Amino acid sequence: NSEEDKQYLIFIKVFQQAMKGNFAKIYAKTEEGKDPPIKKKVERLRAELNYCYDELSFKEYLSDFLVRGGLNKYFNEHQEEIALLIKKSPWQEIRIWSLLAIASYKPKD
Amino acid sequence: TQPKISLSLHAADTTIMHRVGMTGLYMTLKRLEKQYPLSRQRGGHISWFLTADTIELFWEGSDFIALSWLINESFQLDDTGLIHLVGLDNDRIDLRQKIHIHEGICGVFLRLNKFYQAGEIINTELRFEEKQVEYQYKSLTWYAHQTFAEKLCEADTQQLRHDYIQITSWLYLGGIVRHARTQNTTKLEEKPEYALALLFVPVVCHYCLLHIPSEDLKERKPHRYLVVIPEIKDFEDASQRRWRLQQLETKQFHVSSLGEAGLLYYSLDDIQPEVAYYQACQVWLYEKTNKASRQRTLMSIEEIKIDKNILITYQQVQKYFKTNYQIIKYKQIFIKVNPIRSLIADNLVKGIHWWSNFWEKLVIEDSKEYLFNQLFSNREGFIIMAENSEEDKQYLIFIKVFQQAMKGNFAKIYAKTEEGKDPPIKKKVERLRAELNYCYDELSFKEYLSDFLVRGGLNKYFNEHQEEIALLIKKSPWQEIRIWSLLAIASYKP
Amino acid sequence: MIAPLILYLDVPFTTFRESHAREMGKTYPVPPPATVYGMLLSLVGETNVYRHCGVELAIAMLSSPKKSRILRQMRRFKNADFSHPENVIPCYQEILSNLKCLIWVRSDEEKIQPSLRERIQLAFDHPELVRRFGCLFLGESDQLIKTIKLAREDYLEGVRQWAIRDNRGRLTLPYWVDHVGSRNTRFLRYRIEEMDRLSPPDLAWTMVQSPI
Amino acid sequence: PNYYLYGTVLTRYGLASLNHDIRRGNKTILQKGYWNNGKIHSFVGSSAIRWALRFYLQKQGYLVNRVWDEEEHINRLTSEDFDPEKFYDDDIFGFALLESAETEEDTSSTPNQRMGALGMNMAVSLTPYDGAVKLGAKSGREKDSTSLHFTEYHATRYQYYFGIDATHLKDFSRILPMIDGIMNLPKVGGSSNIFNYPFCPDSLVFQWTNHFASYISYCFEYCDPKSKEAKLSQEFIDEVECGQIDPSKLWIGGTIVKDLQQLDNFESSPLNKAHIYRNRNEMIEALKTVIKRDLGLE
Amino acid sequence: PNYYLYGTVLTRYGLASLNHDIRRGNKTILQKGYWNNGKIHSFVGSSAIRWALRFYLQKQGYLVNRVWDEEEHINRLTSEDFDPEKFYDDDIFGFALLESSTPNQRMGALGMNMAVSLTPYDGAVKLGAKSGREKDSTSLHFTEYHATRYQYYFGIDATHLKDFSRILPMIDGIMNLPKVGGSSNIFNYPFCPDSLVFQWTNHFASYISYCFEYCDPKSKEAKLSQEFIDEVECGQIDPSKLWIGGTIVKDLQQLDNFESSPLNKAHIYRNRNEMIEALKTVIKRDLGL
DNA sequence: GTAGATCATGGA
DNA sequence: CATGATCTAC
Repeated sequence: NSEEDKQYLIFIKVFQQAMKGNFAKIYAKTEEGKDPPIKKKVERLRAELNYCYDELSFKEYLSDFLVRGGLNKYFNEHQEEIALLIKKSPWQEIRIWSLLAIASYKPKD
Repeated sequence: TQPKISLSLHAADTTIMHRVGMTGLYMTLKRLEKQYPLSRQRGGHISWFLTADTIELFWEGSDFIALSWLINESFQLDDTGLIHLVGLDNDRIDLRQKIHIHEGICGVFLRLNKFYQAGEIINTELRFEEKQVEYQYKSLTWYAHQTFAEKLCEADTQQLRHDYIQITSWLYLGGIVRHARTQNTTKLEEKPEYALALLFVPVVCHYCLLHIPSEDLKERKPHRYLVVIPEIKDFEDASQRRWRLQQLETKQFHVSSLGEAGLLYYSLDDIQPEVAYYQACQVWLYEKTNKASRQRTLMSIEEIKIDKNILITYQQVQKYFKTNYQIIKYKQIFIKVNPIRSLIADNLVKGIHWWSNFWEKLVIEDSKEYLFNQLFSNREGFIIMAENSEEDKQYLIFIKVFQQAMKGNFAKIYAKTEEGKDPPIKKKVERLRAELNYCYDELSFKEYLSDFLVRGGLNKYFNEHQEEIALLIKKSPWQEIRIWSLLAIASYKP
Repeated sequence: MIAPLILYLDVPFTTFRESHAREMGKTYPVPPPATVYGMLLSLVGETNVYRHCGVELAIAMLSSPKKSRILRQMRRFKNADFSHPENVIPCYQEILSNLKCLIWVRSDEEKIQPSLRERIQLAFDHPELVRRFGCLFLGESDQLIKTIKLAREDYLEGVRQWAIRDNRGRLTLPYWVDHVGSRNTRFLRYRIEEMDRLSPPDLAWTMVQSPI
Repeated sequence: PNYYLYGTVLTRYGLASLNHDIRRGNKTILQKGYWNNGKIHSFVGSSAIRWALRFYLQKQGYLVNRVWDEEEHINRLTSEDFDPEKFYDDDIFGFALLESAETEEDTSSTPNQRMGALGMNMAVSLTPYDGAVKLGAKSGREKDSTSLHFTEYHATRYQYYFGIDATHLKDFSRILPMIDGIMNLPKVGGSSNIFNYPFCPDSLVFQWTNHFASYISYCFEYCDPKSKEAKLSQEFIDEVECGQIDPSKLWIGGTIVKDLQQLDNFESSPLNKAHIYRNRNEMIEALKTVIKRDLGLE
Repeated sequence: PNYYLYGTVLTRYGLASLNHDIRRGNKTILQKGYWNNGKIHSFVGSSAIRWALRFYLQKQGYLVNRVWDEEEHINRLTSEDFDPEKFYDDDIFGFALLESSTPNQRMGALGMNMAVSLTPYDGAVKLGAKSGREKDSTSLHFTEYHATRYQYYFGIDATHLKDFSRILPMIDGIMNLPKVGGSSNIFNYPFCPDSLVFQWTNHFASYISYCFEYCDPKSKEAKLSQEFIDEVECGQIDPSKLWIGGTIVKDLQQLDNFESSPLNKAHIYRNRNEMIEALKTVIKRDLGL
């Protein structure tokens, strides 16, 4: 695997961990009822990602979501690489990678 | 004694056409020997000694009499006026395939009225599925193959010529006189034995009809002729192959690619695991240059080399994909070919992926979903081809991911729409195909595909193959991903 | 015996039409011995074709060229009037792209001195003393030669596709060509065997002789 | 002493549908074939460029035997007996007579034929061809057939290689008009109504030498499809450094001069001692001065 | 002599949808393809500009063989036999009678190339929907538009014209181009020139084809390309045969060392009418009109 | 008497 | 259009 591929996979894992954290926060906040929705959360995330229209808004949303995720150990291990990848890459490609991470997400059993 | 005519496959001066001609002569001699067991019955006491790769002819008396007897018995005309080649088992072949062969010979070899005298247009109405369709073919009264014996022998001494014989395009395909003002000199010249071989050429070679998919089959009947000229390895092998090809139905000879005809010539061949299978052939395309063209013209020659894997894959494709449909309208049998197979056969011949040109040949060049509808009929063939793929299972994993996403996307609206309001799979699949066709570059297509995957909900196949599918989407060209999405739509099981 | 001469050839486009391919421009996969002999005669500026009968040539394909078809409004002598539309016919011509090959020249069987090998060596030694006309080409006059040079047995030191004289071979390449008809054209059957061999095998040598 | 002028010329970037192939339905297929690395590039036949040069010579005096009738769109012959000593066309491009095909020798005595002193390889696109088509619906509510056609185009640069044996010319002074025509090429046969593609050169590598071989046939390539930078090929530079292709015999001009000069170590490279001019006119003037000095045209 | 008028003309900035191709399902796709440095640009066919020039010639009152009925949206031929000597359109654009004395075809003096968007196509789309709650299959739809400037290259063989005086109406039509076939109802894009680079020379070579470039990938800047400027500096392009007019004149005049560059001694006019008048005077003098 | 040019000759 | 029978001129 090339270094670009490695950074892309690390970004996918970072986004997946951020979604894990956000969904855990929703679970804790919405413990009431039979079960907090999971498909609705994914639809919300997809709609909010598709809402972004330019680089600034999308990157603001991405940083906000990543921080809301929590510790994000894969971002712990890769400050410079992932930070440079987010800052440099076109926002459309980052959105594509984020949606791929959304699609390839496994909820915790 | 001394053979008056000796022909061998090992001769260094022979070309492919010469060897095909010796094979045709071998088949004709076998059939004649079965018909005339005793040499005294045959005119001029002509006798032959046939081996695996050699033909020797012995006869007594004048050479002209023996050659005339052999040639007249070889090329015949029945009562209906069809070309009757005794090299082929004419009892076993039916009337329709005989008409097909006669029309192919008349359109490829006897392109010119200078080499055949035409009779009346015989019309026959053979019943098929309680419908009598009137075949109309041009009956013949004579063709140059019958009376080439005069050209083979001297006029005065009535003996075999000791010099080269000037031949024409009806003997050797493509042997055209480029400059008509030099007709006496600039003419291809061959030895008399090779002239006889070129005479017997048409027996072995087989004829296929090429269907252009841009034009509708109903709106114009096919006219392009494909000539499959095999590369001879042995007289017995090629003879058995031709006599086995005699089994094929006439509807199988209509193809939409040269590679399909090349593979169809070898489709019936038995594959031996212990023997290294290798065969080669040439497909010659004859097509009218313009609408008012009087005769067909040689446009392209394609050389096809097939190995064991190619033959096995083509046999599986033939077994599993839909066969040629026989649409029967008024006094016309419109044979609707399968574009899928053709494509797959051409891709196999070219040595590229079997899905190499599926998109721009299936969706872009489709008028009213005529080609698109056949995908769901060939779904089983698609599934078999994907399962038995020689390599690249990662893209099959991608097929599974895309099929799961399609299931989710369709199920969303199908739950939204109640009974009666539920639309069929056709409309949603058409909308999905249109949206896929919308994409013009890598960024737009990947964005749409990723959004579709997300809207498909949880994807277990993507989850189990995160890294592999992610790398495949990121790295692979978007056109290949679009083609594979199309064929995953085709093989989608509701 | 003097080591055979080796020439490295690189032609971007070639057309070795088949002897019997007159309705369509079908091409041979490998340059025929007759075409190579004519090219060498042009290189040494020898107009007489019978001068260097007996030279032996061996061709090694450095790579397999790709076959492509191009449309062409080729002319012909069909009508007496030059401006008649019948004189122009559209027909396909098959070309080979990026042809690289090594040619072995052996001139042991020549009876006329200096031999073709010596003439080629002298022409490459002193290019200013070569008296010839036109531009060097392989095939059609418009298909100029990119690189022709003296090389060794290991110029690419790779694997070589030799042309072996096999009586069961596919290709029927002519070593003598009759440009009027086909009476004097002489043929030989070849095969392309993949052999890194730097040197040519015994069956890879073809002697150019008169049809007589 | 033979004198040959070899040259590789690169054309400007633009949309081209020049040569075309046999039509297929509504599609007018650009003719194409395989090239370097097995990719498919769009071609322009050599006969097309030879026709363009013929028409250039006809358009500016220069008495020619093969006159192209613009009104009737037919080719006419002023003299049935070709005379290379009088006509520029026969002298440069050669000719073939009826008796040339029914005999083995070149004489039958008036000459039976003449190999043209000029030979040019076919032009190929510097960038691999990607399927690009155009719609062709004709205006009007009456939508019959012969409407909605598709034309294949190619937005790249074309490069071709030519060579002239200046000694073979009957009149040595005829090489100068041919050079002028190569630089001032009017139009290579194509859909100039829809895709006007000027074939005037924008980068040259010429070679005026007495050697029968020139290893400079196709020196321009950048590949990386959908681009127009068109750098000099690495193998051409390597062959220049090796020792063959004498730099003093090379003539480089056009926009490639800027890229050559911007290269590091170029001041000490063997390519530096070649005649390099940014202005194509200046390089052509110097080359023609050298040619006239060598051929005795003064 | 043999005089040619080569020219690259740049259009104004605006929203454009003039080049719809075969639509894919619901959305109307505008014609596009690859261009400079690998990005997709939107192309306007040259047949559109030729039709616009024909319509200009018809509207101005010149004798034109192919008359276009605006109310009927059909094309009618005044004479079934094309006569380039009498009709402007046959003389200029040529003809080709392909059906089973007078010539059947003409090469045409005017040669035009496809119009290319100066800015790469971003992917903008616009939703359209019929008003009303009664909605059917044809209710909502999408149309692709592009906010850019279009540049195109044309060439005229003045000597090829049957009547030499017909070149002036063609220039007037180029500078006064009517609507170029598109979607004028919702995307009214004026195709009148706003930056010209013309060349009136007797030499056949032209180095001005597509000489405009963008300063930013998504911007309305339209600066002159560096290659064209360099070719002017080196002396390849004769400044006395160069005609530059439009808004690019200001940017050229603000260039450093402009007064010392050979580009200075070229015919440069901020007003396009003055440049056209001077060029037409030169053309009339050269052609002896 | 023989070679070059010309003309006929082909559908469902 | 390709090719041979025929017309025709030397």
